[PDB]
Amino acid sequence: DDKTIVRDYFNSTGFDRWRRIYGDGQVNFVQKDIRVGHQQTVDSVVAWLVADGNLPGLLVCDAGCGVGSLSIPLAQAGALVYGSDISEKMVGEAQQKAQEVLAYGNQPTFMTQDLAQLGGKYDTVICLDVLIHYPTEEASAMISHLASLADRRLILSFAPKTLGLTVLKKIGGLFPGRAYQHKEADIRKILGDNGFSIARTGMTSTRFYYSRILEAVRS
Amino acid sequence: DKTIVRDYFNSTGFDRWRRIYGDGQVNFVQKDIRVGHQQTVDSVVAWLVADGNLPGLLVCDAGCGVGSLSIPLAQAGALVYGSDISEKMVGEAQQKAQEVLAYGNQPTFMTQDLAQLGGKYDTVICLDVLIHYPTEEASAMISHLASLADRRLILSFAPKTLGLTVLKKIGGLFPGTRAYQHKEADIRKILGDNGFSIARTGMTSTRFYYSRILEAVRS
Ligand SMILES: Nc1ncnc2c1ncn2[C@@H]1O[C@H](CSCC[C@H](N)C(=O)O)[C@@H](O)[C@H]1O
Ligand SMILES: Nc1ncnc2c1ncn2[C@@H]1O[C@H](CSCC[C@H](N)C(=O)O)[C@@H](O)[C@H]1O
Repeated sequence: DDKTIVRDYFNSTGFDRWRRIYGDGQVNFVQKDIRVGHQQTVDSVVAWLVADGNLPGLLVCDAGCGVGSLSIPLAQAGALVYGSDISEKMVGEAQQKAQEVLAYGNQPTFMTQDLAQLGGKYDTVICLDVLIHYPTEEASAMISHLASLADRRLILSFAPKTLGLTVLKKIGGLFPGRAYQHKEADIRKILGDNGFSIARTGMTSTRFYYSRILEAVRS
Repeated sequence: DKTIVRDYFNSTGFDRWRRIYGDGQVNFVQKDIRVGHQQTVDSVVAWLVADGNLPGLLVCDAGCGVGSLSIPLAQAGALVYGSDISEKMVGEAQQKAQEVLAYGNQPTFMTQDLAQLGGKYDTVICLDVLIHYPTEEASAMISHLASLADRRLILSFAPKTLGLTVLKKIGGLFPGTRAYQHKEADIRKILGDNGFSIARTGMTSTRFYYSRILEAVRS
């Protein structure tokens, strides 16, 4: 049920709002802060993979790729990127953005797909800022499936805390009549049960954006 | 450092690299390097062409060699000022430009150490030059080039990459290349310190040629 709700959102009001944030057009201070925060997360992950030295020719799965904010710079650096997203609107935008940026050079292959139904095998599987849309119990099933696609590495980002959303939930009960945080201990446990140990980690914190980043490597 | 590099490109380096950057017959290694370098040049020309404002664009080509980049930029209408520390390279660039461009739009070539260049340009470009200098001096060079760029600084460099790692490992297995690789994190930091952020990037990878390309724009 959650999948349909998230999908419909990113195919409608969510598409327009987030394509503007992930884009380069004029935005208000709230959206700008979130753009900056998200850009930091993307940049951090690209930096990790570039630093390793083996990114050119590296098989990468970008699960829940959105408008290709991560797919595109990875491809620019020589990666072989397979991007997928549950939202056809997001996928279409990613394809158009990649064609505008990369023309006919090294570029991702994009596909509309629920990550839970994703197949194939990759050196590195990446899932950024997607898990926030699902409760912990559903996140475990998602992480476990992604881990099954990862020959060596799984990178995830999640919010340990969602202030604004938490505030909204608590305020909601105060009148007649969402987002999900994940505990790092819970995420690390799920990764461990799938045979992964934690390598590098990172953290992005701005005014309205908070993302914990974990690099997990197969033992 | 620069004296060694200048003397090389005024003697044996001139003879060898003029041939590589030319169209004549070469060995399999130099051929691969020719192809890789051509891809780098083509990618940069493609970037500037894509912007749609190349005609009349004031461009500095620092370390221009035989004008492999300067000439096609001038062909597309750019106002190109090319310079190189080697007068032999400059002389060859001028001869090549006169041969193919006649009296039409063409670069102005000058013999000069890029660290001593003056003027102000919309876009400053330095391709495949930083490989001849250690990170310390490379940093000083980047800072100087940035001071000449009103808007944009484009750099290419050999990064830490697996292809080059393999070659160095094999080399260490026998008793016994003056080519400096640079970490992308170091380059990005230097550019950031000079008030520049990264826009487009690219990566040329052949058998023996590896060139990371960064487009940096003034914030
Ligand atoms: N079950 C699922 N399978 C694949 N993608 C999903 C998904 N649930 C949500 N998504 C997608 O996850 C995206 C979150 S926005 C994050 C986009 C991208 N990872 C980035 O960081 O730039 C949305 O585009 C949404 O459509
Ligand atoms: N300090 C310096 N200032 C200006 N040019 C330099 C320099 N040190 C080396 N060079 C020049 O940098 C060139 C590197 S070969 C690269 C040439 C050109 N950028 C191209 O990609 O086609 C050589 O011609 C060499 O003479």
